[PDB]
Amino acid sequence: DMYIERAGDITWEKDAEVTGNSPRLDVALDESGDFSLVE
Amino acid sequence: GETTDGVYRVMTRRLLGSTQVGVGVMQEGVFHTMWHVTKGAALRSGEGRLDPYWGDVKQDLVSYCGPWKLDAAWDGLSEVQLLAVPPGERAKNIQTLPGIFKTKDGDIGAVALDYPAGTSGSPILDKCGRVIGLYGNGVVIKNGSYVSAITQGKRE
Ligand SMILES: Cc1ccc(S(=O)(=O)CNC(=O)[C@H](Nc2ccc3c(c2)CNC3)c2cc(Cl)cc3[nH]ncc23)cc1
Repeated sequence: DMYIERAGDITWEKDAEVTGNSPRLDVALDESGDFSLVE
Repeated sequence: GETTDGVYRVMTRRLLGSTQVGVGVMQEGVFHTMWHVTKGAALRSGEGRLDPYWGDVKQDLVSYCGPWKLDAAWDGLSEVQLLAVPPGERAKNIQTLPGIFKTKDGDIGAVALDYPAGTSGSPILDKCGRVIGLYGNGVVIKNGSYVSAITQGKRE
């Protein structure tokens, strides 16, 4: 049996750690809601 | 139970100890999370019960107590923040520039940040703090890293 616990406010933080790249991927989405890379 | 706006952890006492299976957003009395986190099952908030209202396996989304409320969208240009809530760790804002998932039905924003499976449902924000989608449904690229779609629902 699942339950929820508060973890914080939803706010934009100025001066947060900036990381991660921005790739352009060819993807497909199936009936089960699962993504796959199209090649 | 608790209906205050904010980010929440989705926990389960069905395995060893208490285990974080996902994350969700409480907004306008509606809890929003990813379908694969709860599988559409009922949630508990202290004493109160939360019953599913709308859900869809293909979109991989589900709402509790009312219709989907989150309608903001990525502008295709500016940086965003992932308010990542990882298991056993404090909520943390990570700023990134999203990439693109190009599909047969259109382009979707994508965040290339790697986190444990229990982080599924963590919100993605714009500069105004508006929830533009949830993190947790994506793919593994040829170098083994994880890229998640910016998954947003429709507000009726
Ligand atoms: C062995 C294996 C195969 C494929 C992958 S993947 O690249 O497709 C990652 N998939 C996810 O997006 C996943 N959540 C998920 C789970 C079930 C379903 C849905 C989504 C929607 N339909 C059902 C998730 C999210 C996050 Cl944040 C961290 C994670 N680590 N591993 C998983 C995973 C990973 C692993």
